[PDB]
Amino acid sequence: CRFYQHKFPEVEDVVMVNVRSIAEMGAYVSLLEYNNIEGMILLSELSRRRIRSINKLIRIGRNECVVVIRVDKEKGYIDLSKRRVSPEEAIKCEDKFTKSKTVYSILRHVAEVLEYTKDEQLESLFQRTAWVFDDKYKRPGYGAYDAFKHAVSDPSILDSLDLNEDEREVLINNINRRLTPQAVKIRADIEVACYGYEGIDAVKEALRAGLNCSTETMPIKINLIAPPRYVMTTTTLERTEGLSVLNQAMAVIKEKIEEKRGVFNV
Amino acid sequence: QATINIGTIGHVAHGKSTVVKAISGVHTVRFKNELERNITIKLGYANAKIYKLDDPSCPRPECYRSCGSSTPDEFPTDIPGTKGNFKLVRHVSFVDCPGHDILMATMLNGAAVMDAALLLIAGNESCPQPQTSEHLAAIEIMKLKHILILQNKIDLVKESQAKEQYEQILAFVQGTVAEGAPIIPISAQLKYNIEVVCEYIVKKIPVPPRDFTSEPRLIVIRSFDVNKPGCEVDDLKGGVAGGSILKGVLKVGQEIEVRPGIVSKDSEGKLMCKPIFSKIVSLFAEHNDLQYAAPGGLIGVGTKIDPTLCRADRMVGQVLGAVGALPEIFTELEISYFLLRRLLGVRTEGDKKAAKVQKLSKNEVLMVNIGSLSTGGRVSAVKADLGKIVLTNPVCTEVGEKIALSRRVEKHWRLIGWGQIR
RNA sequence: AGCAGAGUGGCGCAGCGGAAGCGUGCUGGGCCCAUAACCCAGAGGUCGAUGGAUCGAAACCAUCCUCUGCUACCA
Repeated sequence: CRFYQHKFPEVEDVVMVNVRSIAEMGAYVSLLEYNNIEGMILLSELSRRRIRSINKLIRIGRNECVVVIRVDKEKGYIDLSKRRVSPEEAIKCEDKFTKSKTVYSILRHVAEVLEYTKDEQLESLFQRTAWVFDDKYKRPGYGAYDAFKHAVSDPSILDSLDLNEDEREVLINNINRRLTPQAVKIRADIEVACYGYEGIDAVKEALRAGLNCSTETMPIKINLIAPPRYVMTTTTLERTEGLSVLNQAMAVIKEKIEEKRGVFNV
Repeated sequence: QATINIGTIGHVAHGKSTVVKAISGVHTVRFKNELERNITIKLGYANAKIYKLDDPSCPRPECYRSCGSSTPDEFPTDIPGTKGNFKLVRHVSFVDCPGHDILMATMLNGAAVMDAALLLIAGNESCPQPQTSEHLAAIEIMKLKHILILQNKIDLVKESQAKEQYEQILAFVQGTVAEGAPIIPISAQLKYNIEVVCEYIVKKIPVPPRDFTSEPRLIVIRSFDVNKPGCEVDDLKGGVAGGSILKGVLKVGQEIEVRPGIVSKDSEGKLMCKPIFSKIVSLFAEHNDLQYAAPGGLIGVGTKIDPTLCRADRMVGQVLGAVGALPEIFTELEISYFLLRRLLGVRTEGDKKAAKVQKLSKNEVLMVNIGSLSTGGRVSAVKADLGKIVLTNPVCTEVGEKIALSRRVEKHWRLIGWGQIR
């Protein structure tokens, strides 16, 4: 099966291969980022140095990113190169690999819920759903994953395209297991100083309403790591707008404690 | 509760833990322990229960027989009487000071607010025994003198060595008499001779006469927090100051002021300091409920301060007066003083030295330990027994009081002299 | 309590969402008249527990434990 919109890689595209044979002209390898077809790596494009013979930096059974130098359009010879390549391209391809893995892992369960003897089953799912997601956005490395992540959290993709009666379960499971929890490492910097005596009760009031628009209690997470430090993970679910909740909450707490003979920053 | 504060002061090397466990059956501890290869140089805390069974012996918790420990190979024995329900006489409190000669300033602070002491004298080291005498002399000056000496070892120590030592001590102490109550040589290595000590310590040792019907003054020496996180049970009924009362009586619900004060905004002048006010929540000792704090006793005064201020050792000697009383807020103060006729703190058999302490001289910075506070000040006028000192942070003069004066002899402070504020 | 690492497959670092990867060391072979250098070949193997997706989890993501590191620290 393919793993990309076309079954034909483009010329000068970043790809992935899996080393499986070593030729007298280089190394014959299968592609695993488009359709699985033969591509020849050349032993004159391995590096621009002294090759006193390696099967311990380039070896069989390893996925390796490489760049398609040429393609013979109707003969299907995908010439490959590592002569001009960078680590950055590898990162970009790794991203596409990981996204393809998660989408295909959801869409493999679907294919095992069906009984088939036609290779084209996965292709049928791909053409209708994948393309309209990916053609618009796939240059940063995106695929169907953005659409799927949006779909579980706000239905609008399962109302525009077909919904299978077993896709949904697996879709929910892989998104909610792997990307819930899902994550921040925000901290509220809070220190307490009191030389009065009513500071103890003052802090409690300040914590419970460190932001307005609450019933009387906020849904913040207070944490005591040490006695003066009150760490507040604010707007906790995933946090995408609780930066202002975090920042301004620190000002409240610092003012309330300052009245009870504290001295704090303005 | 605490009724008498007995101190376990001594000096470098002779075992604190071995002797204290022989007499009381109590071991002292301070967090971040560490249990040493010498004596307890930690600021240990401990209370203890003093019982009678109407025997010449004093019960432990195990009041029929009591097996001590200092080695597991042997089985040490102590006598706790023969049983028929053991009667609580009172709850006593101890003050484990950090040992060694160098810790003199802290020993002074603690001494100045503890009623009595148990001077752990050695025998396996130096014959004139410098520090024992040093301690005794300071004690007789402050106003106390009912001390009961315990000679830690006599088993390892040969009787010739111990005899030469007894001569040299009795000849050095020709000017200091503060050991006119008995001197009990004991074993602590074998944990024996305990029984005559048990009759003695309830008889010879009350609180040496003190004035507790005057005005409440509390001196905090040890810091305690409190309690259990949280978070939100938290915020606390709060932070506990381990202090002893040396004058007056603190009752529950009193407001108390910590009197060195905090200085008014900006330091460009030198006047004035304003005391900080906290109400007493509770008067807690041992694991037994109370609502009182018997004076001449070490009491946990819970005040509404936060854990952070007592997280470790942070208070070593602050003077607290209650309430609406006015100590004078001098910035320049007239000290009377006198010096020791020996330089005592470090001594060798090379005879270096016992020469009289060198006088004070103007434009020199000197440590005035006033109360249990230790503030620094420079001498502006210098007459022999009347110097005028200008202090860095203002000084509350409670009463005519006492002071302790120390000198950096050659690399650390050593006690040189005393005097009185005027 | 908060944070970090590990619970090896010889060592050390632990690679990533398709399994010891790399360097080193050990063991064996080759090269040369011989040794170094140099080139190959090794080696029983869910990698602490409780869970979930999984074709699989030291490594995809949680809940825990233990041993230690940092912050600290109730004691």
